[PDB]
Amino acid sequence: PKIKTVRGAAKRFKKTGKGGFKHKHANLRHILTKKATKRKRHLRPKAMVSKGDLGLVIACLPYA
Amino acid sequence: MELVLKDAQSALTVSETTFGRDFNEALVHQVVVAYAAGARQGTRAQKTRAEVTGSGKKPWRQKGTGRARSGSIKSPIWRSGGVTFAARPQDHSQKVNKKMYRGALKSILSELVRQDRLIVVEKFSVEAPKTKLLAQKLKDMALEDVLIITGELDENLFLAARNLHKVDVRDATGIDPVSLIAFDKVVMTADAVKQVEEMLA
Amino acid sequence: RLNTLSPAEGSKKAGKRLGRGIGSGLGKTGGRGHKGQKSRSGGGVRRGFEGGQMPLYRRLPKFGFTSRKAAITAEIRLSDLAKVEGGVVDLNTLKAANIIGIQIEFAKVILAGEVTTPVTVRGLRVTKGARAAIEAAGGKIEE
Amino acid sequence: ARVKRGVIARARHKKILKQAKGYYGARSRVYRVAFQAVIKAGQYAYRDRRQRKRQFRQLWIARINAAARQNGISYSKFINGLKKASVEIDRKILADIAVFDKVAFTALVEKAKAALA
RNA sequence: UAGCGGCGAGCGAACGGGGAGCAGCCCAGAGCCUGAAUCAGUGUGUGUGUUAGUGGAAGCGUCUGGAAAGGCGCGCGAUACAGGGUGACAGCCCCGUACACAAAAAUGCACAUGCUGUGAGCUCGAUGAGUAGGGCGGGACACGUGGUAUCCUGUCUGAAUAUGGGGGGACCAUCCUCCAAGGCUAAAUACUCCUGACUGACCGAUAGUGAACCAGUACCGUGAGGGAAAGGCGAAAAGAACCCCGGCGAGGGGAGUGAAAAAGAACCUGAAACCGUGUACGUACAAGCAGUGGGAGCACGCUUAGGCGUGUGACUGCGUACCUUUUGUAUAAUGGGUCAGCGACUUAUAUUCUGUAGCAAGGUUAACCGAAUAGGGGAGCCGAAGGGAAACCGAGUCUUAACU
Repeated sequence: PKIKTVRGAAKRFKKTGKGGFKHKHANLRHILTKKATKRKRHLRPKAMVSKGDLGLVIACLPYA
Repeated sequence: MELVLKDAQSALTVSETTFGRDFNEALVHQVVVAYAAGARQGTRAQKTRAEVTGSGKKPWRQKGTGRARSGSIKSPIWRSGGVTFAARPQDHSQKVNKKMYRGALKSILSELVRQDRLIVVEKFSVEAPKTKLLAQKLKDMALEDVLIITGELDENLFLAARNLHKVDVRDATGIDPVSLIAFDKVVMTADAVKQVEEMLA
Repeated sequence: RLNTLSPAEGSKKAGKRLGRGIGSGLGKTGGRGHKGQKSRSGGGVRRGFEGGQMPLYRRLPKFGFTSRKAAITAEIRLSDLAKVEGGVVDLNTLKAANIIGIQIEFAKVILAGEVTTPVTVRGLRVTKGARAAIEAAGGKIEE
Repeated sequence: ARVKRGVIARARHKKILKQAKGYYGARSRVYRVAFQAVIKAGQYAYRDRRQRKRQFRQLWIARINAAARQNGISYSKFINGLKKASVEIDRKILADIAVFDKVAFTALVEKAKAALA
């Protein structure tokens, strides 16, 4: 066989220039009027997947 | 570089990159092991537990006999039972890169020149298709174990070397690493030398 | 000399054989510890499985879409276009030089190093820096 | 390439059973018991290459203590005496002189009492 | 990969590219015109193949040996040194192999040809209706009804018919492309009950078929069904005339054959467990993982007594098996009566890292063609450029009205 991508991980991480993975932050979909604008403004840019989790991500995304 | 002809006493001008480079023993070893691996007809199969001619009936009840628990009479622990990791027919070919194959031929040709196992004759043909004539001809040239390689495959030479054990006649196209290394002396026609340089660039 | 050829030093590493004896290092448990799901034949959990905690690829939101059009755009360096056989650059003349691909419809002439010959670029987008680099080394860009 | 394993297994078993000649019963006949007997003999042999140094030393001390008390001094006072007399004869040799040469041992006791006083 | 997906687990295309192979036609329909290509069915002739076959090279002496093909010495064949047998290992002893030939008869294939059937070609016309589409239910499409195109239809309906209709992924318009509701069609392709030849870093009698042997047998089961074990004397039966013990036995001892009968049919080798006979030593006042360290004596061999070696081992210090599981086992926790044979980290394909080898801003081909492990084949893949959700920009880019 040929390795299948964990497909719902491809919709959530995207590869960068030096091999790290970017992802959208959690907590910014609903319940929102209770949150400060400082939270929400700091959750909008995309973020790098941390060191702990790259193992998991590279396992799920073997072609990206 | 020049190759001294045996009979005409000329010198054939060759490439130093083809007939005068170093012996890369690791490269040659990879191409030799790969050539020999390509020859394996990998035909075999043992029967796994699934293919052994039996039944899937469980031989005794799971509990209460004092026997060890068993589930199939085709278990690999049982006599008559089915190989655990039974083999299948497999392909043993290795990829050799083209530049590694050509590199290996350049190394072995350079060492056949360097060890005086490479003889360059101008013409090498037999009169009639007789093994007696080729036996006498190789006897006159002090050669017993020999790989004759000719740029144009003569029919009579091919029929004359077909019974001689140590002797093998090839065209310049179909040479392999294991025969240049296998045979004691290689006798190339000058035309075969030119065709070899055209092959190996 | 087929019994004198020998591989390189370091190329053929041995291969772990598990389950043979005490001296070998990997006998009884073969290097897989005591009981558990991981010491079992077939045993192991699936990819991105954190016990039952919601996995990383499933507690983070999904973003974006795939373009359809970025799969037919290309990106030409300046190291090529000395490779086009002609000194004239269109989408064909690049396709013919095995440099973009047949499905490609859009191309762009990014500064990525060292154009020398005078090249006439036709119908391709060119970046700013590479417009200066094509026009500086003779060159011509029309569209 | 099927490898039958009869000949080499026979050689290993036989190696172990030759190392167990003289053992009682199955310990010298059956492989599965002679293997344990041979190993336990190995562990004892290790352990006892250390104990023979301890056992010989306590034998020698008992003989020097006997012969020295025969010459009117204890072992403790005799070794203190000879160390103060700066005699470095070890006690294998003092035990052996104390058996074979009674007069030399008497003279050693005189050095010990001479320095000890 | 795009996508589908309790957007989970998973499922997973097409476009387009490279190859293998390549072949188009007929009816719905009349007239002109006929046998005009076409195939099908048969006869005959030729060629080739199958079903029996034929010829097929070239050696002797001497030594060991039961026996020579082996050793040594000297010759010959080879378009034939593939293989098998022959009293040990044979190119030249035998069967064969290379090579060259062979069919009265029956046949397969391919041309040619006779007859029958069949219809070419031209002009004009027609150009597939309960159908396409729709509503409801379901299914197939990678696509789970979703914004879902498309196909199939169980049910209810229902057109236009070349100034027409289908598709182009909801849908409309413009543009492009194609002609459903009739049918036939070789090759590339898949498979091996069965036959022949050849091959194996496949097995060698607990393996390989369940089955090397009168094996799907014996045997088990009412039945469907399940399903064994079991090969090897010798080169040749020359397989033991005859005599003795013995129950006109069984078994044996001689004799004889044989190179060898502890090669005798319970037959090559002949292990281990297990059981004996004989010899040396120890052992009947001594407590326990049965050894180990020390160690007297005795018996055999030596040995220019050199005071060693082998066997035994009184007596003595120390010493509660192995596995497994466990915080922890002499544990009175698990497992094992013993021996012998078998018995468990493999294989394939992807991806990542390390070693190593080639080439290097390049590396490499896949299918396939194939003088065929060569060489072609660069379709493609990976890398040399990133940023952004994306358009887009590009050594920058995104954010933001703009960024110290």
